[PDB]
Amino acid sequence: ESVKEFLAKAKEDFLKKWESPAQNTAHLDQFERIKTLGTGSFGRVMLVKHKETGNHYAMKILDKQKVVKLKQIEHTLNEKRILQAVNFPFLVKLEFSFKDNSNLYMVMEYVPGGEMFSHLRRIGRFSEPHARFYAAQIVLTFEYLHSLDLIYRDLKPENLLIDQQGYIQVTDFGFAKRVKGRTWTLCGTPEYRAPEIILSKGYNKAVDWWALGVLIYEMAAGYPPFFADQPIQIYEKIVSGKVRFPSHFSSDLKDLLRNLLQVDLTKRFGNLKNGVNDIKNHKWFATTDWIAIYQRKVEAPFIPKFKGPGDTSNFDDYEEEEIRVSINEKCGKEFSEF
Amino acid sequence: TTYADFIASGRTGRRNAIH
Ligand SMILES: Nc1ncnc2c1ncn2[C@@H]1O[C@H](COP(=O)(O)OP(=O)(O)OP(=O)(O)O)[C@@H](O)[C@H]1O
Ligand SMILES: [Mg+2]
Ligand SMILES: [Mg+2]
Repeated sequence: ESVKEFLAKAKEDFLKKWESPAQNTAHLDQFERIKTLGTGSFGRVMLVKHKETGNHYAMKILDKQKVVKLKQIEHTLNEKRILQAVNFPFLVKLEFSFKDNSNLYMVMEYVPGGEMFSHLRRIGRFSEPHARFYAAQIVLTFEYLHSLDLIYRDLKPENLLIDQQGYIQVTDFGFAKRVKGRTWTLCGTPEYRAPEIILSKGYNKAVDWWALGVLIYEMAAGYPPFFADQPIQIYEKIVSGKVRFPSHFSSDLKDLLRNLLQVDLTKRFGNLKNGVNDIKNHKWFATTDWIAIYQRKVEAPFIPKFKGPGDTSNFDDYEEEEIRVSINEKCGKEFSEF
Repeated sequence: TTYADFIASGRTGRRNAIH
């Protein structure tokens, strides 16, 4: 299979799933709720055990009222819809979704090696070969997504999970949208937010390649290229365009980053005629066997400790919160088609 | 140093989409 054939075949499967979504229904009382795995601006994700099978999953729980207040209605509908329709080795899989009077639930595959974030912060930084390994998966993953005219828009270590073989699983499709032309929503974790987004311009898939630049930088540096006290000041720095690199960055890494962290869309790698191939062929990815990575035949730079099926020792502890369900339906209209 | 600057920024912990 050539990539053209693989992706055109991928587009055909996706469109079918898109047009006739499967019946992935379940009910809350079917799962035993173990422990909170992580939290974000919108949702709480819990380790759960299916009372029947004994299988573990990660259940994302969203409060309808909160989703409405934070204005994530269209985003949350996108999230579930895109998740159940995509299929790629490094996208977390959606197993069930459903809702009750109060909440929306997305029950995913449980990725048990914790966030990339927590490993990155603890180790301090990733060697360039280590960063390169994760970076290659994101590249292949954006290739897949962008061929489907999907943009991801929230790339960060907090949204990337390490599996049992030490590979990346992209989770949180909260900002994922099908965009064939342009889109306008001011969204995306601040440090990773593309300039064109901040400038309130219409933007496209190219914002993800900016975000890839920020990721790769943070992975090798141990800190992101643009940071400050308040999100305002950060945006100033992102728009300024001036990036400074640490002295230990190889010369290739510096060059790739210069071409990803390009404020001018006409120059940004992944947005040129050659497209994604400008990244795949850049000096820094010379030793990358792009196919072998897709087939997961390459040895991961490390593999997290495992101590059982429902072991959560790779995740931080979070304060456990009661899961409340109203006796009457709430936001019946806003989430009618969930 | 940049690394020191990072620590004193207060944004070294988990980042949410909205702050
Ligand atoms: N499939 C999964 N397996 C294990 N843990 C997960 C999974 N999905 C998410 N998590 C954990 O739960 C956290 C919150 O999930 P998620 O990012 O989907 O919520 P969110 O509110 O959309 O966050 P954000 O503020 O980035 O939008 C993640 O950062 C991760 O720690
Ligand atoms: Mg998140
Ligand atoms: Mg999110």
